[PDB]
Amino acid sequence: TFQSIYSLDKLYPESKGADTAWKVPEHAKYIPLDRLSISYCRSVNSKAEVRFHLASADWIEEPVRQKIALTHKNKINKAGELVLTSESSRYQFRNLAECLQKIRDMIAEASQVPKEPSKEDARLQRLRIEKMNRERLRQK
Amino acid sequence: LTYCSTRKGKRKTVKSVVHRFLRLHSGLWLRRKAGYKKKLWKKSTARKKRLREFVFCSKTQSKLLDKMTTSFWKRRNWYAGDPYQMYHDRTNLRV
Amino acid sequence: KCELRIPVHRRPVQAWVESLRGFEQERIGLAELHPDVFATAPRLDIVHQ
Amino acid sequence: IPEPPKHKHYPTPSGWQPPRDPLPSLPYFVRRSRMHNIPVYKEITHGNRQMTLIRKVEGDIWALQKDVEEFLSPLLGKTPITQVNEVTGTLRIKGYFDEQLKAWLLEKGF
Amino acid sequence: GTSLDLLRSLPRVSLANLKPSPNSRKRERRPRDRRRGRKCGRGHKGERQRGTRPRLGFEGGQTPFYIRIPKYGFNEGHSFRHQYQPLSLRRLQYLIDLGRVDPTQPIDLTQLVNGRGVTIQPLKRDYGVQLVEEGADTFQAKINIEVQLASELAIAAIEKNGGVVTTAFYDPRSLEILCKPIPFFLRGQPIPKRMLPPESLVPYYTDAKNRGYLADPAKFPEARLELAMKFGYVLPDITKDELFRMLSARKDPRQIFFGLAPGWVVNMADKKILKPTDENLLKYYSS
RNA sequence: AACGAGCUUGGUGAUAGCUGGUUACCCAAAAAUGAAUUUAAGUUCAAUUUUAAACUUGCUAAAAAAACAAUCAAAAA
RNA sequence: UCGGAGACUCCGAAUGAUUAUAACCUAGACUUACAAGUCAAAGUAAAAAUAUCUAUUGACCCAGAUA
Ligand SMILES: [Mg+2]
Ligand SMILES: [Mg+2]
Ligand SMILES: [Mg+2]
Ligand SMILES: [Mg+2]
Ligand SMILES: [Mg+2]
Ligand SMILES: [Mg+2]
Ligand SMILES: [Mg+2]
Ligand SMILES: [Mg+2]
Repeated sequence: TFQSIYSLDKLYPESKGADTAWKVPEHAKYIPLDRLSISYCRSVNSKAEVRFHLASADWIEEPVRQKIALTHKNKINKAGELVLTSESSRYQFRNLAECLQKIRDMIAEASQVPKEPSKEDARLQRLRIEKMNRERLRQK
Repeated sequence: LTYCSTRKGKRKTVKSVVHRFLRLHSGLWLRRKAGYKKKLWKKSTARKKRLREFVFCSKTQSKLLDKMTTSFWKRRNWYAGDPYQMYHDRTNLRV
Repeated sequence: KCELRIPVHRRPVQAWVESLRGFEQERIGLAELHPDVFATAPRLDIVHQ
Repeated sequence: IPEPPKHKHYPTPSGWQPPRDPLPSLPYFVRRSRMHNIPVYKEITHGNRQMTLIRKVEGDIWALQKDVEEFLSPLLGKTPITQVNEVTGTLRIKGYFDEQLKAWLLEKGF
Repeated sequence: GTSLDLLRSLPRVSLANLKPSPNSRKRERRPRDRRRGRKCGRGHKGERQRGTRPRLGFEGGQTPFYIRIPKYGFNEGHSFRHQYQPLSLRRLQYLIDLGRVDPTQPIDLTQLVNGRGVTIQPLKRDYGVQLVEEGADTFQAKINIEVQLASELAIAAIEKNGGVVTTAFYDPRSLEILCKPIPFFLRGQPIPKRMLPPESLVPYYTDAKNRGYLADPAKFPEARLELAMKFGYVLPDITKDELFRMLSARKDPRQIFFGLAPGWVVNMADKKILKPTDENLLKYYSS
């Protein structure tokens, strides 16, 4: 085993272990893939879909599960399993990455409190006027 | 054009083309708009916007440049991170 | 017999082994010639080429 | 070119499938290329004439033409225009049907 | 066959009977007949007919089209740009399927070229092979592949199936020997050292996420795990895998070939390897 | 033995948008308008023409209605 | 050389004044040998949408300037 002056052992003396790089981190932090159910359908390119039951989603914190459900109830299937899909690439890996990330965003946004809503856009402004107009209309 | 050079006996590239035009492997040629750096203070904003763009060449102009450049300038170049990576091919063209 | 492997679908060609030692020694053995060498499609343009 | 290694389950992840055993009993045999692929190639001339050609045909090429004509007629709705090069042992078909013919030849086991 | 049977009946093939393939040749038109003689296709009297018309790109005297367009740097520095002959995972899997690459052994540029999987031209600025994301889904092979450039998604395919992907820089002199080893051994010169990447490439090959050969070994675990979470797969334990030594095998940063040190000489005729005993040369090579 | 600048050899097969010439048969298709140019005794481009290939509507005609015998043109034939 | 008017005869120009200052990006088109020159939805961004008439040209090379 020829070892040059630039061999990784000399460059990084602390991490001289042969299996240091090829060992698996302890982890324990994370989305349990086993809990989720992942089905790939080709719509001539792939389309990913992740369907995990909210009731059986013990990994998710129970209080936050309540908040996520109502906030995005539309995405919740009739059986009660959140249904989320993405179709933006030919590689199931990248499409799947979108599916997983949206779960993280939903958990993060639910866990965190967006104290400031600030202003609304034109679409919401029109809806607010419509609701206000209806309220005065129902005089009886 | 040098059709047969004395030392090697090959066709010679015209370097006036190499310094003005870009060839995509499909056969298209790119060019700038003449005067895009000239007298900008009297050109309208819409006029300047057109000049900044890169423009294609016709069949005749493309045919000419292919006669004035050698095959080396008509090969495939596998540059990592190339900003012209997607433009070297024609897609969904029936003709 | 062919030392190399003949394709299964093809059947080897055969020839009559002869000996020049004797005038009447016309046939003394049998041979199996590889089909892809001795049975290729007849094309006279390649011979011309 | 190494002889392809035996695999437990066919087709391989790439898609390659070896010739079927026993061999087909049809009058014509289509041999594989030295890279162990079906000799079906998309060709083009003049920049707009699209064709597909079978190259390593053996036996009675005329039977192959008749079989291909029936196979491709329902899809197009017309009898395909074809050329039979007896000397070269090739069959030429107008238009690109590489995918359809490769599977069609795969079923027969050629 | 039936066609072969016809030849038996026909007369003997001889040098007289030779015929060119139909339509292979063309008639060469000469100027001796009315259609092709007289003015001989050159028109009336004039410059083009005297044989002395101007050069290409000359538009009569107005400023030519090719000279009147601004010079731009489309092609500037082209001869020094780095080229990596890309390799997709479809081609990799296809090569492994047909037995033209040995997955059990470590993979390198030499074994890609040997199996004709890739074609490399060092004289045309090729600096190696870049793995590409095309074909990741169909890729279900565990292999230790060394490629000069890698991609995020390409790494996922190798890692998910339980494989090792590493990126190493080969300088122009090193690459030529790597693609074409045998002739170098015929030259009789000693094996050379492999220079480190130039300043421009130093950040890339020292980066853990890019799986650089000079990257810190300690940071690999974390980088692999983050990628594993991103693409929704669980890291496999390579150490438990029986072929841990083979997968983990990595050549020294100054080595062109795994099992050969710089400064050695290979004698194919005698089937021997010669190693210098001089202390001075050993110092230089060890560096 | 014809000096606005000798003659001989070499450069040299000088160069000529100019003049002259450019050798068998047969079948077929086939035009001097626009632009730029020390350009108008030239060349280049458009337009025309032609050989091949691809696939599908084209020519004459084209009612009403527009913009005013034309520019445009729908079912038809 | 360019453009306005008349049907070749006349007028102008290599623009000036007014301008609480006029973004970027991008469907489809006009014009046209080429080169040049025209109009513009959507999207996005400043601000609280088009500068104002009359009309106005000069390529490449190569030298100047600046952060
Ligand atoms: Mg000739
Ligand atoms: Mg001039
Ligand atoms: Mg190459
Ligand atoms: Mg005319
Ligand atoms: Mg003149
Ligand atoms: Mg002239
Ligand atoms: Mg133009
Ligand atoms: Mg808009």
